[PDB]
Amino acid sequence: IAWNSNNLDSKVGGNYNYLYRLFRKSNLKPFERDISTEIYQAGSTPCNGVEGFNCYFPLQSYGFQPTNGVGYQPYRVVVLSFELLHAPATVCGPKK
Amino acid sequence: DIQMTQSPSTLSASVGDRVTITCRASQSISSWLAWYQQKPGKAPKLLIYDASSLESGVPSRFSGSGSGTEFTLTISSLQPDDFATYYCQQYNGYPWTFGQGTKVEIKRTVAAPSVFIFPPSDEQLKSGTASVVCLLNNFYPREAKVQWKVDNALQSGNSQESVTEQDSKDSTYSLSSTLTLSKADYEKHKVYACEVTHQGLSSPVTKSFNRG
Amino acid sequence: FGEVFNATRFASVYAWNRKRISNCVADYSVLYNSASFSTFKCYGVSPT
Amino acid sequence: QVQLVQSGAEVKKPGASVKVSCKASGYTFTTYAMHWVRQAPGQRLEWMGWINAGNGNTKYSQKFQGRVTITRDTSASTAYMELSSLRSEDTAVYYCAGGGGRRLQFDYFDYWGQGTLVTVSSASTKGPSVFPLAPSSKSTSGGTAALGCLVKDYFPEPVTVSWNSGALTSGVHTFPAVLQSSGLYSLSSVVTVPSSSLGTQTYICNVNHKPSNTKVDKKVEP
Repeated sequence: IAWNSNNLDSKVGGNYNYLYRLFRKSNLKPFERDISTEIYQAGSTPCNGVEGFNCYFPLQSYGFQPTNGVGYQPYRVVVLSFELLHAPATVCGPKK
Repeated sequence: DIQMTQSPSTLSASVGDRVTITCRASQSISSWLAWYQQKPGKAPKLLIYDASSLESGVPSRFSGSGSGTEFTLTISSLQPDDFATYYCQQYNGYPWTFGQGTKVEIKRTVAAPSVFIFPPSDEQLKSGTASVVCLLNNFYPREAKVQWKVDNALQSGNSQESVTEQDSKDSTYSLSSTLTLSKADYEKHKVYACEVTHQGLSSPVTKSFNRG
Repeated sequence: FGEVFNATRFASVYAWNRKRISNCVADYSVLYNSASFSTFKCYGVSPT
Repeated sequence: QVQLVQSGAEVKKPGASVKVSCKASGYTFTTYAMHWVRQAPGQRLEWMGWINAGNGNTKYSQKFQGRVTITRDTSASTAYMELSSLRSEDTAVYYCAGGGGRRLQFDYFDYWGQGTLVTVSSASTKGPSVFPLAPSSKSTSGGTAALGCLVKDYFPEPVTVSWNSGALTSGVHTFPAVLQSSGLYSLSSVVTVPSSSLGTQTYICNVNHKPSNTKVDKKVEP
């Protein structure tokens, strides 16, 4: 589920509460969060707690400004997961 | 910019009571607000954010309400711990402003002031400027009207008013009106008076003197 | 790649030299880690 | 509990530049939320800006466009700010805050520093002017009369005033300072005592001004 929502999320002139990763060493296995932030490296000449060349911070920001176009609006997204096990299903609707 | 005005500016209460506060926004807000408490001579407390939520560590009396434009703050019973101003803050959009300020006091009886006058000391008279003091003590509520009458004439601009801020147990108010002038003024005016009108008084009351 | 990085008479912003460089063996290792480029960045293609 | 502490009181001069600074005490550093605000003496709070204690982001206010800058030191994990091209209106109290801690960022002020005092003036340190405030028997109100110790033309705040070095505590009144057109500070302290022991006892004000190191006492003559 995804729906357009800037009337709630785009503080005028820009929202800065929303960050996402851009640089990570590995592609992300399915269904894991990776909260921790550190510094990235670029080829050789690596970094350690320092910033600049070959160095980056992983968390960018969204400038959610209402003046933006449709292509850059915020979207509130919620996803659901269902599965069939031997276990009693416990969440449905009929059950009589 | 996001406009913010709050009502009423000042309010009255007594211990063990409910006091309503309304924060007014000119323009539409989506539950984007926080309520702060401000003790004199202090760093601010937060206790409502998001126009509803009660943040931890606070007494359970506090409760926000409202959405859209009219926003309201609620407390059930009134502890002495509630005697301070209260500010509302929007965070719908950019540069984030604040409110005007909303204090409670301690309501009981309309104590009448005691009026006093102090003429200039000599040493002030050979400084080169003249200061005259009119004092009101233990009046209620802060609200008071003080004037200067020199040589049977009103005076403006040259007077300053300094009010103490309400006592913890005295629960009253005191005020000082200072009239300042230059020596050329002092001897060519020859009688002086300060007049105060107050709600507690039956009549406006004048006090006065001459050159010594 | 070194000629488009080192030139006594470097071009102007209205006089940029268009090159049709092709059929060669690029090698972006040292270009990436020369440890001297104040600004390396791009789009469409990941740096690695 | 997360705590914020910063520097002390601090007196500058128009045209100069000024640097205030606070150290943080955070259980986590999860894109901490250094976020400054201002307070002109007893009037609206008007907002300073926010640095990104996570990496480097420096979002500022419009009214202070182009003259205010902020950074932070990481291993000290303190945050600093300039404040430049100072002016008389600029006198205020300066607050560190932020500390979202749980979430990554907010826009509310949940961990405040307990405050910095900045005074923009053009004058210099000056000793306090002191006069007595002698009552008269004309105004014997209930056998009680007021009496005081005026301080004029001093700089800077504060001036601690007592009566007989703590011997008197009843009915004490110390009014707050006030600006004059000359750029100078003035205070009036008063107290009322029963008129019965007026001419039979001794009362002396004790005024204390550390920035000028002056200690002044003056017997009042009724």
